[PDB]
Amino acid sequence: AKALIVYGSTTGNTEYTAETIARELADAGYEVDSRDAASVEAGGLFEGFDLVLLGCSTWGDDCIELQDDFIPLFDSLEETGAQGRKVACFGCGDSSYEYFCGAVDAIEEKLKNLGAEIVQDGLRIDGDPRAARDDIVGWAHDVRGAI
Ligand SMILES: Cc1cc2nc3c(=O)[nH]c(=O)nc-3n(C[C@H](O)[C@H](O)[C@H](O)COP(=O)(O)O)c2cc1C
Repeated sequence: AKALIVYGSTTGNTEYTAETIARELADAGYEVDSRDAASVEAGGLFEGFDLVLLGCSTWGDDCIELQDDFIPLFDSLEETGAQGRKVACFGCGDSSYEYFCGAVDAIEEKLKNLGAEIVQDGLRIDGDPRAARDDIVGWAHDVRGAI
């Protein structure tokens, strides 16, 4: 089984979360392809993958905005091949702001409208992800056993 993980991370929290996810999947037998949103092209990006995990941090504060590297991919999500694709989302945020991990809802909602199958509720991490390594591994385990 092939799984693709694309993450948008500026201070490295969502990136750390992605690597933690990759390990879990990799150990469970998956062939994981983890890429930084900054280095990918939307066009047919999900082609050939059995599972796609999208991670992205939230910004803007006074409004909901996605991590800059992920925006291009988001704006072109209709060209990724999400139709019937088994996907799940995650991201890091800070409850101190008004819209906690809003980036995760935005991606989930658009993936849903594009015909993707969200196999698990998004992983929403508050603060340092390392302090939540247990929730991350479990979430990865959960999505993995629900495809
Ligand atoms: C200007 C600014 C705005 C932010 N807005 C939000 C927000 O709306 N919602 C949220 O959950 N976190 C918000 N955060 C917190 C970040 O999402 C948090 O620092 C996160 O760990 C960043 O992840 P990064 O390393 O993965 O990409 C904001 C941080 C800054 C500096």
